[PDB]
Amino acid sequence: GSSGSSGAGPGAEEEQLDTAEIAFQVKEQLLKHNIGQRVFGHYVLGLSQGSVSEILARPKPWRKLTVKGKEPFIKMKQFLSDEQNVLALRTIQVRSGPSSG
Repeated sequence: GSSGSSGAGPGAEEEQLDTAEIAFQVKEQLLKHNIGQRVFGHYVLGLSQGSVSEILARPKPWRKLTVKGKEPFIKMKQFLSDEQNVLALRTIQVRSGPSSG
């Protein structure tokens, strides 16, 4: 691999997103700071634990998913557009319950 990229132009489209890559990269970033899928799916996604866990297990084709299928993946790929998103999630993994008073 290794090629390059040169083409500036930020934008606010919905586009096609590699769901298996988002799924992968999320698991990586959670592991990067040892975070759990529930807190990620509860905050970032707004789904149940069991819901995002399926999406992380079985990241069906972007073309297969509905808007209500793409909803999490949009939020996830946006999360992965900036590392501060995971850094802020580390706090929540403390504040998931009584990590002391």
